[PDB]
Amino acid sequence: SNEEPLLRKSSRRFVIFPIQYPDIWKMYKQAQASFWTAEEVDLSKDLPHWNKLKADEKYFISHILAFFAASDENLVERFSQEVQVPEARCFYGFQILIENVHSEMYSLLIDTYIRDPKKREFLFNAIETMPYVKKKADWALRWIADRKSTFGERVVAFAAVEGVFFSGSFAAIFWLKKRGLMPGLTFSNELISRDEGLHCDFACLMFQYLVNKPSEERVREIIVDAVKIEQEFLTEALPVGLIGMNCILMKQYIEFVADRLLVELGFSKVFQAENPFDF
Amino acid sequence: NEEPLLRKSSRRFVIFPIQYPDIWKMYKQAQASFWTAEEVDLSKDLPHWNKLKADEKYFISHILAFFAASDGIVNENLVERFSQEVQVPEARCFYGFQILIENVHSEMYSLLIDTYIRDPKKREFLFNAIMPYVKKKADWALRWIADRKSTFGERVVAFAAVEGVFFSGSFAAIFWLKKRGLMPGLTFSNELISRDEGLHCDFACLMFQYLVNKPSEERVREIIVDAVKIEQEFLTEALPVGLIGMNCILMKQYIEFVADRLLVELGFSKVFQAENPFDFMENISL
Ligand SMILES: [Fe+3]
Ligand SMILES: [Fe+3]
Ligand SMILES: [Fe+3]
Repeated sequence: SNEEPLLRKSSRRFVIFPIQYPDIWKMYKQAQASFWTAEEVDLSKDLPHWNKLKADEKYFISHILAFFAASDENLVERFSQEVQVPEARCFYGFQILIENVHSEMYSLLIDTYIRDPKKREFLFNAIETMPYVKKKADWALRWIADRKSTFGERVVAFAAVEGVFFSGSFAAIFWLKKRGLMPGLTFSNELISRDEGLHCDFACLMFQYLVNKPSEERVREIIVDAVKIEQEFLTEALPVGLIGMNCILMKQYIEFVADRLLVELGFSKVFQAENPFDF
Repeated sequence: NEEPLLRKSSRRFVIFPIQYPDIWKMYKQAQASFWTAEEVDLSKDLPHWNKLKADEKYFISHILAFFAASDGIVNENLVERFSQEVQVPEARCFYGFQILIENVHSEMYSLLIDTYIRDPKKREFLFNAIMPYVKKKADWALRWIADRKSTFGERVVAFAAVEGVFFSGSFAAIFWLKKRGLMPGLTFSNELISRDEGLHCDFACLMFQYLVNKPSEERVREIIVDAVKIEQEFLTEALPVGLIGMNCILMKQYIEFVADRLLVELGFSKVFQAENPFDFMENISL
């Protein structure tokens, strides 16, 4: 415990400055710089684009949005608490605010593309009833809540949640951007994916200051495991084919993105998946 | 736990249309007052600081040391309790923005110490007072907050007390420096910070409203006055505001005037009946 700089009770500087971890602080300031609120996203032109979508297209989009809306207390409680380094706590405090902005944003999008209130709950009944939500909740137990959960495991899990889970949905929404549809959804999507990446990178940097890093095998387990989940969700459950994407290519993007994390965490690739997408 | 503020019945998937336009308004209001430390120019202060007297510098530096050591702990109370315990989405959003703001506050108090306190006369000797104020505070905050015996209702009040009152004295002390026209940076950031704490006090009072089981006005009163008592001991004994040319009797009054204003806000009766002694306390940005 005390053997860890990030957890060491002696890292809670007197107040703060002057900064001791310039790298961690730079990320905080970055976050601070990319601050934004839902209101900033213009949803004015969207409805005409929405109505130009085919029935199967509207089913896929309205569903992923709801899944986004479903996902959202790892950041709030554990890491903004266990880590003692002030620079890091400033970053987590900001990640909390932003996560809430993501939620307002998704609610806002659903609320305008789906006017009928009864349709909204017909939509969420299906959602909180599906596999991706449970298979993910269960995954969080085996790696975040369990007692044998070392701090290094949770840092890895954390980086997977931000970088591995939902990576496919961002890609799918990006895919629609190439077809030039729904400006407001696409704009908020890059804003949110940028934030997620920034969060994925932070978790990495946190991993990097670790004395007690878990085994590469243990890592590979959390990473690919979650890859499995993300993969079946977009291949089998909410087939990306529904919007004209290639079910197999998606399976490969997710794998590329996962290798990228592993290599970002210092380890070596395990899928050897090239990036299927050009965007 | 028949509390609508703590029941999971707190929304599911889609937060609109808003159920509590009440809290939501404050969240938007909070978002609208977003600011960062780098927006406060401290480049005219140092020369100002130098022209100050031994006691004024002693008073100012210590007040900042106390702000410093506190604002950053006032987050382990939000993060680990109010941001989680509460289920109403609207409130969760507000507490999230408060957490951020509180951090900007610590940055500012550090930037200020770091700019006025030349060398490590600060980390060494300045900060060995962490003084009965800091102590009686912990006790106060750990008997009405950190303890299990304490309900959620009491905590909200102990919350509004740490925000509305616990440092109301120092904000006042700095507005005094403004009256005197000293330390532009320090005084402007105090305007900004005090406006935030103000919003944060109001919020707790709004939460209290939604509570269904409010402790007894005899309990809501035991917390606030045990606060006033600590605050007053601090600014009239430990660091007499006389150091910057202020009237102690009057500062003891102002503190009381505020504590009352907090009581009325939580829908109760005054216990001092104290008038506001400082005419300069009618300002801009508040
Ligand atoms: Fe995130
Ligand atoms: Fe503060
Ligand atoms: Fe505050």
